[PDB]
Amino acid sequence: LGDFMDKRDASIKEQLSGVKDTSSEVKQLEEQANAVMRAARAEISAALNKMKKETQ
Amino acid sequence: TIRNSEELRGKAIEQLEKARARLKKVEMDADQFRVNGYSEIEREKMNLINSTYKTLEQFEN
Repeated sequence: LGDFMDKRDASIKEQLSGVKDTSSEVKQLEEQANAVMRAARAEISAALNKMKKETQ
Repeated sequence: TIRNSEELRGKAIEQLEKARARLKKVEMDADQFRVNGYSEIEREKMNLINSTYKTLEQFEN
């Protein structure tokens, strides 16, 4: 009986806690990914600036 | 609380799709920018050498 009750409690607790921690991890993922996004964007447009200045 | 945990999960995944969506959109825009920058680097020394030939005709004749 203790197994069954603690088991359903552990089910709901486990799923909610995993939800919250993966949410934090994917938030870290978006911050890092958009940082590298605008960094690579600066890199490509900087290659444009480089080719402009070089042909200049 | 279970529902609202699922909802915070949902908001997190919406930020995920925002990240990937902006990744794709801006990468295609920078691709078009690469094309048009190739074009702008094509169009320069031709103008300048035609200016040189303008000076040519403007002195010799």
